[PDB]
Amino acid sequence: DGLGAIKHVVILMQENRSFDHYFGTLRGVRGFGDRNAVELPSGKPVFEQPAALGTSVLPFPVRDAAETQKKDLQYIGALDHSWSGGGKAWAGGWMNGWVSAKTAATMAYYDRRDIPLHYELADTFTVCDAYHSSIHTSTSPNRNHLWSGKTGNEPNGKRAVGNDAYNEGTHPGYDWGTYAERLEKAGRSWRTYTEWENFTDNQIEFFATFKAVARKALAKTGGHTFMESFYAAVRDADATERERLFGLLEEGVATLDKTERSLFERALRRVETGTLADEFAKDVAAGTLPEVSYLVPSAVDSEHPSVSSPIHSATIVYKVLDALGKHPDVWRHTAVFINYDENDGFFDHVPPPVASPEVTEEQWEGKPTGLGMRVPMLVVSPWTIGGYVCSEVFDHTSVVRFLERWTGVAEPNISDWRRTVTGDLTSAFDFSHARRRPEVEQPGAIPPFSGRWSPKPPAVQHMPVQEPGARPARALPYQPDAQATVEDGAVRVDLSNTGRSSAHFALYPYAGEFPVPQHRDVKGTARWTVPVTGAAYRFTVTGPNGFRREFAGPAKDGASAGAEVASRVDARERDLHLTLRNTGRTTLTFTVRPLGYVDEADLRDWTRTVKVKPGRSRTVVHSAADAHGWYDLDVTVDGDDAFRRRLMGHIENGRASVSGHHHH
Amino acid sequence: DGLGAIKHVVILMQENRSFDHYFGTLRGVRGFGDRNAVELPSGKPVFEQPAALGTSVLPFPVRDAAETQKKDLQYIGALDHSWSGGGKAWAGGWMNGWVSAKTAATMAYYDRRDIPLHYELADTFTVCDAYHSSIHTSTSPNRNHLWSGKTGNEPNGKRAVGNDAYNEGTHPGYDWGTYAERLEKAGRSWRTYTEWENFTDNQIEFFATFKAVARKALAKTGGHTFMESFYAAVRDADATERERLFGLLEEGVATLDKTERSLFERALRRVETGTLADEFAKDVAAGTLPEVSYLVPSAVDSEHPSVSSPIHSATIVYKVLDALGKHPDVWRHTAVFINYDENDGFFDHVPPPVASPEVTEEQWEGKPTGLGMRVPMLVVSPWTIGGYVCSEVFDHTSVVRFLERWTGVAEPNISDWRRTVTGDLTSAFDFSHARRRPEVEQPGAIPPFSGRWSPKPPAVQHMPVQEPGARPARALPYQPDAQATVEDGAVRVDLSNTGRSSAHFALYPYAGEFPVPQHRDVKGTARWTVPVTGAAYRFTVTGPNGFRREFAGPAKDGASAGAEVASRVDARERDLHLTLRNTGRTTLTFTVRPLGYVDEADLRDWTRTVKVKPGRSRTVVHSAADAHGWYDLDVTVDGDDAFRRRLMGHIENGRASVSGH
Ligand SMILES: [Ca+2]
Ligand SMILES: [Ca+2]
Repeated sequence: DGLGAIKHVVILMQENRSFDHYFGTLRGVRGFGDRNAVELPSGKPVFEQPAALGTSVLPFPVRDAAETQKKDLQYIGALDHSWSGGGKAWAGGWMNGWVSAKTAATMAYYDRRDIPLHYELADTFTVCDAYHSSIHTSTSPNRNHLWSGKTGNEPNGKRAVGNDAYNEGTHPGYDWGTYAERLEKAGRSWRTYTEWENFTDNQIEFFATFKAVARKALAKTGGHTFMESFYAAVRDADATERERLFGLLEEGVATLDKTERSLFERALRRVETGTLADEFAKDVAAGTLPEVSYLVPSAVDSEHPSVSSPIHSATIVYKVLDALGKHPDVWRHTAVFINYDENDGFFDHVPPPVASPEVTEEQWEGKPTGLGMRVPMLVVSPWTIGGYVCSEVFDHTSVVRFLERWTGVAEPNISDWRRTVTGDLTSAFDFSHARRRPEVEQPGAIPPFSGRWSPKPPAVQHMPVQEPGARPARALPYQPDAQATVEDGAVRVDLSNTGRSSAHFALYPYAGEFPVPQHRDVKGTARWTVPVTGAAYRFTVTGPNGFRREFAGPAKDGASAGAEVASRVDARERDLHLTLRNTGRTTLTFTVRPLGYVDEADLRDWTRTVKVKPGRSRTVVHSAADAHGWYDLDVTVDGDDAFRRRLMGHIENGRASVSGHHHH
Repeated sequence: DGLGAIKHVVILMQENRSFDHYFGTLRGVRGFGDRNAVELPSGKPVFEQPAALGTSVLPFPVRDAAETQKKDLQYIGALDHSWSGGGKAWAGGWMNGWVSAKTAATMAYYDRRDIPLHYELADTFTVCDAYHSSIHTSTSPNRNHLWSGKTGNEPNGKRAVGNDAYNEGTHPGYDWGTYAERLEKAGRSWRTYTEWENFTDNQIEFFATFKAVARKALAKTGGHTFMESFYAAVRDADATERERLFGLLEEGVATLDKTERSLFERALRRVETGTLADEFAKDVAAGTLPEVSYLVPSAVDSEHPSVSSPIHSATIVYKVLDALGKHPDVWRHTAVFINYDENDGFFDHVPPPVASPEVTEEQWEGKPTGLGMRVPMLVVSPWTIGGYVCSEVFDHTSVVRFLERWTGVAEPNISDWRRTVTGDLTSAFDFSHARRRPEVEQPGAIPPFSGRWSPKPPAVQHMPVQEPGARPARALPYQPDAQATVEDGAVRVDLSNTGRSSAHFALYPYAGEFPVPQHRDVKGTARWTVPVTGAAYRFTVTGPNGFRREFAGPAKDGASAGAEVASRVDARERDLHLTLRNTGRTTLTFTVRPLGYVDEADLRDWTRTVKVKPGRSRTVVHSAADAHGWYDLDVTVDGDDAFRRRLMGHIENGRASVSGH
């Protein structure tokens, strides 16, 4: 598994940016050109968000709005990022409440001219475009997953879905335990790198073991009971009062027992402001970088839109990666994960994989606590060079799962559902070939601050154009399929997935089959019974990595109900075997037409018309090998516009491939 | 001119090794024993590189570090090789930021016990010890120079001093010409020999013309737009997938017109992994070797320290030269240039000739873009046999200039400064006397890979010893001299060079005269004005091939104010005429003492003590003819501790000579 090449993992979680907000226009990721986008109940594509008075907001660039409103694109402000606001944007799974819940600024986005370091990093290393924040809400519950594998309950017994822990004087801290405490018990080295100001982002500080450590360490300081209280005083003190404060701290630190002292040194001692990267660089140069490093930048360095900016973040990212590259022998054995805690209130078009209501562990007030919106995740390391995309579903607990595989130290906090639906991040890596280490360009000057502002859409709206082209793609642990069978009052949808990992299916009803979209996780086989209440059915099933099955047609013994399409994927050949069946009394004529991945001067050789008589079946084999596994097929019956079957997907063979963007 | 005997030029450029890193111990080249080594501001020699807090790091052998750290000497890793890291190491021209910029591993070197084939080729053919990489940075800007004569600008208008072009799915490619496109239009034949994996070293692929041909030829491959994208899928594919992939490729290749098709075949079609020398040998055997061959090995064969090794490189170099030797008809009309793209971050002690700030075409962000660190260059041919050293200043564009002089196809991309300061590599050859193909030892077995590692300097440091002896040396197109006259508040330095090529002079200040070293290119005469603000001055001027002039003395009113030295070189006698004059009011006794090139038993007969009364002058004639034109003289005045004039160099006479050891 080649994980023995890793000696250091460095985790750098920035704040409050959604995937499309930054990378919707990036070549070769699931972005503004996504051909697996879901259609809203209004029939419009998810990108066309309902606004007030029957209007719509499309994604629009921050740069133009900044010019229009005469403001700086670096300093847009924050939007609602609350548990309730998220449920409103999410709208029961229909993903059409974004403008109402978040304002129209939710659709604003940056592109490569705006954030060139961000784009160059994705082009050089590996970017994850199915990486979700852990829960659709604010910072603290998301950071809980990264540090401990879950967000549990508040002391009042309610689910921890807000920032209540930030009242550090009155909150007693969370009691379900952190991963770093297990690393400590197992003898593995770790350290938090964090400055005097750290924007309540060092989540370990809110856990009960560490509150007890801080209180004892601070006992002599005149009343401070948690570190942020003490460091607020340090930040405001003159030189003389700082020396006094730090001398009183060190007297308290000397009273800690061996375990408390170690936890204090690794989680709670902050470095002077401005020196996070220099402190990290010093450990790199000394050969003392630990096995696991948490980098927790200050507010202004955090990328959070209320206190920071993209260029502030790019600046600290550069200094961290530069500090690493200054010592090649540490660089050759270090993986760096760069992600975001949540999406703020910024729109993203991918409906997240959610826990269905039967998964009570991951429901709160009738809403899923499981996988929020996509955020950018970049994996920077000697083993991820190449500009690859990795489309395996991950969340913040996937970082903990990486550490489980690497160190052997388990995190029992991760829920069974979450562990089933997310991966362990090992698929982003390729341990087999060395390359030269890329040089990363240093960011430009930080513009002078000229106030926060909120972008408003242009008067003339335009769909953004994603940078054209495909991207090399990592192999995925999925092999999904779905077939329909119309059966007396309902359609029986047979879901299958022969991959080594469970795959998430979502069903979107467009003929009143259900009131909201249905979600299911499948390893092996599973069955949806979709009740057809009228004369027709029309719904769409999505899955990972562009997988799509569309279903339309007539109901009981009513019209052309004889038509049956079955399918089987063959991984070794990357062939789709379509069994076309006639369950009726008339001699149907099927047509199979490519909708994509076939050069237009060529479709007729790949379009197939086949005649099937009553009680019989013909098999047509579609080869996707020329398209490296990608297929997009339309199956219809002549003289009938009710019946349709669309089949889109990528057949996996265990080897790297390309993304789906060479559709046209 | 003898260039008529050449029918084939073969260019094999390996990766990321500095000259001293490989040949600092080689007999008879400018290496670790270099008597013209520059002194650092600390007063230490350049080999003693400052580390932390008044400590330093001498060159140290990889082989010993490998015993200490229990690693394999073949598999040391790469160091920093960026434009800004190079600037820090070069340190404005003072050459004392190496350890800070690159880590102490920058001083690690190999010798004959470790890399015997490299040394044997130097002993057998011709080695160039003033061959520099074109620019002090990474691979791509240097390979730009070999393939195109320059590194121009990125699309954003910044100077292309980095590897931006390797982001091939986004970067649009470079817009100035390649030299190969000029050979093409001129009807000359050329071919690049490269495998499915070529480590982003086939520089022609990053020029817009070839990005366009690649995109067109890949149009039916289902998503690929640059060749490396397609071949990555080929390398991962089984035999059945491979046949489909090559079928998809050939469908697009069939759509190329006559000219695009020739470009594709000559620059873009890669051969199977492991068969580079085989496909080269096939062309040699069939009589179809082109006029110009670019050999671009795979990553594992490139010698690059992050993917390869010296023995991996020695293995492929030997196979290439063996293919040529197997066909004497082809060998006898073939010149092979073996060089390196850059020095990685490995130390080399020779400060490069750099463009001065006046030469704004070779400046970017206040740093010179012009001549990086020395790298090994070996010239293997019927006309370079005999173990010669050539010390004429060259860079990667000097290979292009050789092609100019041979094909008549000019490369206008080469800047005027580069044409002035570097030669055309004909000086490395002796076309009058072809000699028989010598045999060279085949490299041994490649050790199993045991991991990259970083050599650390030993606890007890030792300056390395260069192999003893001198080598035959090519005649050089320089004849430099420099002399000084003390004036009120300044020392005036008259530079001269009577050779047919411009000679590069550098001035190193050790008394505050300037904040950094100064650099001048001189054909004819030129003059420096060295400000003297204090009681004394001390500075050194270097020039090509061991040329040195040290000047030190009091500013005014000391025991030697009127001490003045002039010099005149005569090439026909290889004589140095020293004129010693007294422009003061006290009588002076000069001593002229050889510091080298005189038999220790004979030192006294060649030491001159001469009295020079005020307002008069006397002439000493130093005969360098028995030292093959080499001289190293110390001129002092009895009773003055400050005053010194050192004169060292080699008098050229148009004939092959010997090196300075
Ligand atoms: Ca946040
Ligand atoms: Ca290189």
